[PDB]
Amino acid sequence: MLQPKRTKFRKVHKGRNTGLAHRGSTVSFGSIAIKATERGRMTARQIEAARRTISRRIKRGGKIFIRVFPDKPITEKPLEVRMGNGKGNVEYWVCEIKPGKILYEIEGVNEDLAREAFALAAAKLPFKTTIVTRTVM
Amino acid sequence: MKTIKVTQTKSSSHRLKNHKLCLQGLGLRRIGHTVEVQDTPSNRGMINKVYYMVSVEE
Amino acid sequence: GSTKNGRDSNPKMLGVKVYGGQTVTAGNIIVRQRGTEFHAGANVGMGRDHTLFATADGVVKFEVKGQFGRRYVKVET
Amino acid sequence: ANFVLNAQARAEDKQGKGASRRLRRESLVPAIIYGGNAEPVAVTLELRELVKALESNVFFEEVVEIKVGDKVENVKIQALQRHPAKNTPMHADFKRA
Amino acid sequence: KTLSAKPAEVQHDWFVVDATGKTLGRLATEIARRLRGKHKTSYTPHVDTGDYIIVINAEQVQVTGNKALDKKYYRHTEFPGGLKETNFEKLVAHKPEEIFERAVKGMLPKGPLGYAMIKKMKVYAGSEHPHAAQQPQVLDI
Amino acid sequence: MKVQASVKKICGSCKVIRRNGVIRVICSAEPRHKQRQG
RNA sequence: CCCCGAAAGCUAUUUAGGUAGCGCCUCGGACGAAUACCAUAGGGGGUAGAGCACUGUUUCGGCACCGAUGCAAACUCCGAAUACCUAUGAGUACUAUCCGGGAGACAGACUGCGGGUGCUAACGUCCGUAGUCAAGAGGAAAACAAUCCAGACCGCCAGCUAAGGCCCCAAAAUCAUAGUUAAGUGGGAAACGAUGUGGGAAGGCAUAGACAGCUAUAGUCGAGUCGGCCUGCGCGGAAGAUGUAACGGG
Ligand SMILES: [Zn+2]
Repeated sequence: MLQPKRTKFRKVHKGRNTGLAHRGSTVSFGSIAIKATERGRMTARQIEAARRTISRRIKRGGKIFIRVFPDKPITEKPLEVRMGNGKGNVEYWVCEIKPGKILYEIEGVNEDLAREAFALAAAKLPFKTTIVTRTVM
Repeated sequence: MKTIKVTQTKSSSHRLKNHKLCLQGLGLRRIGHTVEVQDTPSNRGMINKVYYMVSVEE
Repeated sequence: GSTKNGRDSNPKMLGVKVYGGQTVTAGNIIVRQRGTEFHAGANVGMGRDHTLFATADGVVKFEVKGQFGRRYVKVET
Repeated sequence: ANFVLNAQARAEDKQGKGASRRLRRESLVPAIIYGGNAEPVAVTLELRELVKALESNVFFEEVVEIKVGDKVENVKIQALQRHPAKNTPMHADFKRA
Repeated sequence: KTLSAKPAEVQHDWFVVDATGKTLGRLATEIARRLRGKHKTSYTPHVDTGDYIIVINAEQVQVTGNKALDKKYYRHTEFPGGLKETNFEKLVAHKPEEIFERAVKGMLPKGPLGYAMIKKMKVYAGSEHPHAAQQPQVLDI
Repeated sequence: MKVQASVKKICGSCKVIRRNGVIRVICSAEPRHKQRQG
């Protein structure tokens, strides 16, 4: 599970997820890529599982570029505990996802095999996705 | 001086305070009441601020 | 358990008191600031706590001047 | 010669966020043409025709003629704004050639 | 000055309607109108001013879609677990008068006046009726 | 019969049909490929 | 009988369901536009957004450094709309200010918006901001304080409208035009599966005979067909105990 090596603060506010991903929506490290189309959260375990699924089916014959990092800590209260007495304890890390954000790029693999790998990976994610290819403009 | 007619077409019970004051400053006191007002930017400002509940005849 | 946080200081009410275009008399405080966010110009005095005040009757004005880009506040008689 | 895009004048009343959204609903893409010796010109192009041009690779490295009325403007594609999610074109810049 | 109709002055007239090939609900609405008396200028809510209606060929009424197989009639005996169910085809085969009575009473007012009003509808399966002595007139509705 | 939510064609001997509003997959040779959606 | 008409906040308290000062109500007196709405003119900002130039963190390449790439309540090279202060002015409104007599109140609730906490749970809890109830009837939502329309001085067997509606229960179109749906969908429930149907922009193939079958790549057969994308409506996914009971009913 990817996690930051160090951080300034252990716990962060909940916040809100709105708007679009104007940055990071372009293919820059490969020819074919998978792109989210609805907003949500993506966890470290989901990142690893999708990466494993893609790598297995591509047979480790090309490069996989991961452009999502779970930098946001999330807390949870113990269990059988009443409200109050301070914020809960960090339990896992996530990455906020806005529509149009690219998740995985594939380089050096046949287009059909890459599309099939992305189709396998999409079954593990909690949001809709599509496939995009590099374009001049 | 050119002039215009303003008619109130909705209730002001639950509107905002400044919108109520705009109606009062125009002189509209109830639904259906029609008032005659000089056409100046000062009055047009209140009319535009309360456009959604008034009708203007020019 | 128990949280080890839960403390804060009382408010201080810092900020600007007189804006540009306003008339002031000698002694009126114009800006309350922890540091030198604004610098005194003509007819404006600086206190030990960096408070800016008027030293003459007139009208307040704000400007940007100098090589450092320092913001200045002055009074025009 | 290969790329001849039809266009229409886009006046002031057709500019702004609301007018742009109305045009895109009507299936039109606003675009701007700028270059030396002449002032900027705002035009509106058809989405189908722009997409068909986009599929071609040479369209990015060749000159193209935009026709509005009897006027003809010879230009080259400079910028292309795309919807981050759907990827549909939304706006275009054209440098006079 | 606005006067109410007098029950002693009300005149009930007799009409006969054939239901072959007609739609149940659209016939029932008209039947309810005429039974209540909404078609007479002397209409009064608290007084019965309607007309006697005789339905013939009741078994030939029709419904659209798959309601012949899908429309469900329920009744409950107040004993535990006593819910009985049937469908339109079986019911129209067995007791079509029940079909018409349900349809009309569902639209008629609920109370003593409604109970009295629904008594002026006579439903018969065959093409014949026993009320020749009343000399009904043919009504196309 | 395999009763399941997602019904697909496995081999080239399979056919997808609608019967009385029910999706069914029927295979000519292999009888185990019989699926129904539900 | 007539007139006006709150609050459930801040500060302090062996204080937390008490009390006191201020804030909010009422009455009297002294004053008079000195007040408010809007327009115009001047003025500060560091939030929304955006960004990597500081702080921290993140990925890929080439020699602690360089190029590209991404993130932040306690980061900032930037940066609104609103809100706030002052000045001049038209119109419409008895406004603003001071002194004094009398209080009540200091357990609030729901809803929309910006947020902490919680599980982006609770008719949950804690702030800021606006409406309503509290202290407010009437019409609509089946019944339904906090939703929508609307503010009840008294009487009328008079007329026009708002929200919402016009087949019957039950007032008003079984109104008019052009389409869609076959599921009673309308009138509960997602990832996902398939293609029922309407529309849209493209693409492949054909009487030198395309497409499915069938007889020895050929040919009797013959004028359309093969496959993908977007889009409107619709199908399955769909199990609980009292009696149809997930259109108020027909
Ligand atoms: Zn099979």
